[PDB]
Amino acid sequence: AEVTPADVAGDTALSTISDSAPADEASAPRWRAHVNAADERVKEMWAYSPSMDRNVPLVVITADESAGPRPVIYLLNGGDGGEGAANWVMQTDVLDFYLEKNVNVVIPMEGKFSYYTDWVEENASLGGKQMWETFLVKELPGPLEEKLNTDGQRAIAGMSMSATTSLLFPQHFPGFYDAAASFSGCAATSSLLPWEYLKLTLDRGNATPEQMWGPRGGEYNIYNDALINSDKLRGTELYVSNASGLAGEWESVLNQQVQSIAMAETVVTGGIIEAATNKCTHDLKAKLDSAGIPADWNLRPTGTHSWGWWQDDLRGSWTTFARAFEL
Ligand SMILES: OC[C@H]1O[C@H](O[C@H]2O[C@H](CO)[C@@H](O)[C@H](O)[C@H]2O)[C@H](O)[C@@H](O)[C@@H]1O
Ligand SMILES: *[C@@H](O)[C@H](CCCCC)[C@H](O)CCCCC
Ligand SMILES: [Cl-]
Ligand SMILES: [Cl-]
Ligand SMILES: [Cl-]
Ligand SMILES: [Cl-]
Repeated sequence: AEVTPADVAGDTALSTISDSAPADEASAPRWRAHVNAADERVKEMWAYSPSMDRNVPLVVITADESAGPRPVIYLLNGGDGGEGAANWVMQTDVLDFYLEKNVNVVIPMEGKFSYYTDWVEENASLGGKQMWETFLVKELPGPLEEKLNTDGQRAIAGMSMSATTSLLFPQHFPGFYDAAASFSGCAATSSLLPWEYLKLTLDRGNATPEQMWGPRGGEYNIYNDALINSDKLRGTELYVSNASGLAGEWESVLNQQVQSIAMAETVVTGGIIEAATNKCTHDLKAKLDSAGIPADWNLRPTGTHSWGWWQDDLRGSWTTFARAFEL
């Protein structure tokens, strides 16, 4: 990319990267065993965020030295944030897949129910002050890309809640990202229905969308509406997809009365989630097509599980990334 970390960081106090977890860590994260069993190129790093006063864990797939400096992909988890079991590391072969591609991949393992944005208000249930856009865009790239010896190219990818984030970041900082991948989300956030979809994610973290982006339709909410500001994506290589499934983000790939009742619910909820995302994606495509902004589209049918589609999204988005990075 032509825009450097220092170009977007400006005044911002930068992150400090450590190769070891804080000594005050009480218990080992669930994902640590997965890192420890993967190739030596998969590393656990920790980035201190000055704005949040938080140590953020990162699962990093490092490139080999056979071709020198390589690009970096910032891959975001959904609502889980990497703080539970419903994430890239624990539900997909993300580590093995990218190891073979020879590319740097950085997966933050904190940020549950945050939309990876800068929140207007604090929320103790989510760690207090949330400044994930400042962290991911301004605090982290400079020191981390230096440590990884990247070639100066970068991409942002997100799924579900962070499939809004991966469209907002390149719009907020045009030219910073070479590519952006949005894996099954809703670009719109200020319209009636899209605002209510923010509540599905935020209710799980004891939060409201007003704490995050202020009043619906307000200045900051519109700034964070990726459908309204879709034209600002021009210049970025894009990959937009669908992870339509019955068993969603919560599900990994007793009596027959309760086994059939619970199964009836996933078909219904997965169906409402699929329908909601399908329209959001259709509106974005119509808006980008009308503006002459090209994207790689992976609109898929209803699958058995959403995580099966999300693992397939790592493959699908590789065509966008290989093209944007000239690999
Ligand atoms: O779709 C908009 C509404 O989404 C949430 O509520 C729905 O989902 C809950 C959990 O499955 C149900 O209990 C509830 O009946 C649904 O309406 C959100 O909590 C609402 O505020 C939104 O209007
Ligand atoms: C992620 O696809 C999804 C929210 C997408 C926005 C369109 C509805 C999430 O799984 C659904 C809510 C489950 C609780 C986190
Ligand atoms: Cl250290
Ligand atoms: Cl901490
Ligand atoms: Cl494969
Ligand atoms: Cl609070």
